[PDB]
Amino acid sequence: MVEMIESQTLLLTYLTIKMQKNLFRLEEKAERNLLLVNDQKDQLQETIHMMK
Amino acid sequence: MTGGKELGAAVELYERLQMLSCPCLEGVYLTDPQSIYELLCTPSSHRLDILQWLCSRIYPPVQEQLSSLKESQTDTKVKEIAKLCFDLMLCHFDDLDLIRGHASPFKQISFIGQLLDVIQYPDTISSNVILESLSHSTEKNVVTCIRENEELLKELFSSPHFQATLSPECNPWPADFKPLLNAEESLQKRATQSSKGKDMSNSVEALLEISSSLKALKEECVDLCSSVTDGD
Amino acid sequence: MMAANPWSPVQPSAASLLLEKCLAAGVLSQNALDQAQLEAPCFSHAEELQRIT
Amino acid sequence: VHVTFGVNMFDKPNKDAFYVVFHFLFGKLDNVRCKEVFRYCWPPLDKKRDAEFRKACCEWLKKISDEVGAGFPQVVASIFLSPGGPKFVHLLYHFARYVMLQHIKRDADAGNVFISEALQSKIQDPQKALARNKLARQKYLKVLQKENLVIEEYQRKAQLLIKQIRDMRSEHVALQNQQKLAEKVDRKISDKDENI
Repeated sequence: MVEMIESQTLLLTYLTIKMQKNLFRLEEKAERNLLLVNDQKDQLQETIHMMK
Repeated sequence: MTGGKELGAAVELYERLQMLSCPCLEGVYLTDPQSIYELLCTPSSHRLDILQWLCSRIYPPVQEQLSSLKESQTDTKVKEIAKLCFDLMLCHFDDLDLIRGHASPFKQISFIGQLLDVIQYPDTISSNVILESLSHSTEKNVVTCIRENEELLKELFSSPHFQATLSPECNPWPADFKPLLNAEESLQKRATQSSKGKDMSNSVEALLEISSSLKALKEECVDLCSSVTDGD
Repeated sequence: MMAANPWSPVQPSAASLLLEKCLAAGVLSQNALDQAQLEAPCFSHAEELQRIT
Repeated sequence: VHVTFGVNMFDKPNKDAFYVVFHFLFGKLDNVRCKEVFRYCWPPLDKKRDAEFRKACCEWLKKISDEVGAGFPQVVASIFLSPGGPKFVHLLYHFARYVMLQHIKRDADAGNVFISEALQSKIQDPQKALARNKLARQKYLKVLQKENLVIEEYQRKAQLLIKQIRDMRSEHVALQNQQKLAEKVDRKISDKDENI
């Protein structure tokens, strides 16, 4: 039983680490994808202010 | 700047220590985030005996072991706490200076949060189950948790979503945005050249000057602010 | 082919279609996700730029 | 239709699940050395390639049985002649545990590498094993809950900007046509401050 629960611990912690490394990679480019669209927001909103 | 997030997270961990009824806060009524941050982040016995209470909440057999160790054996308490936190997958067994309080505050905060998480909240206060014989409780609780874990792992792993959670990707972006999102080597230069904690400050600074100038011009132009609508 | 509607709502995560399932199967309970909440605000420098704009 | 998998696949001698699952575990362990060591025997369709594949699996797993030593089920080439029953299962369990540890030693952070040595520590107390195990289960749930928050909030913040930049892309075009009405009228700018 002690080797059985420590086989469940290894399954859980392996999955957590597999998620962390792939999820941080999604979050890293998700912020850059939002920043690349706020660049487009800022200049367009400012151009519209001059044209107003 | 920076340490304002470490001050705020010290209050999170301190209110959670009160909710979880830490006896090492009995009468210790701090209301200053700096004093709260120093209680959780400075090298003190007060903090080390809090870490011992957190260790005793998670793993009660350490409480006999750490109460066998005196004031003059505190650097032995530090090593058995670090050795427990290594067995618990929280730090290295030589991470003694996280246990003392000489590590960077965000590391101490992240470590204390990973202790307070495992100390499940008292939501259904089952008054009698506090001290009935642990030697005829522990094996039941291990078998019930092994069963919960077999059921939970067998029913997580029955989901078709169970490789997507482990390899996540997302795209909200439609075709009319993809020319921008492909322009990486031109536009990411701007996104790295912004000075951020400066840019935010100078933006509020100019907004205050222009607001003051616009206020003063309206406190001069009072006759011109009179609603004489019949101009024509 | 079919096409996606550009006005489709937020699509559920691979996590929700695993959590909802484990709650409906009783192998989790809400009280064990509540005692596992994690308020780390996402994309906070994309907000830092938006607030300047 | 010809190769049974799942839990019970090794309750009987099963060469084709043995070929697949061992090439897989070597291929997730070391994808380059798998593509070399099995290069001449993969797939093991014949009676020579069956012997070469079983040799190569036994010699890599004996290295793991010498490298992990007392933590590993002693590798003997007879096990692969008729691959099945609980002595084949037990070797495959410790092989899978070794490949998962060889991912924790690769896919944890530079500060978190010690979690491999912790999961190499076979705790013998059922209380500290239960405490370690709850902590592992709750760390899994906390990352699974933030997977929703990242996937959902990326959609929330993007769909807002996908509207705002489409709205402004039309208001710009209204203004850029109103402008081209005034461009016809004003040719009396230099007159203004004199005539004031």
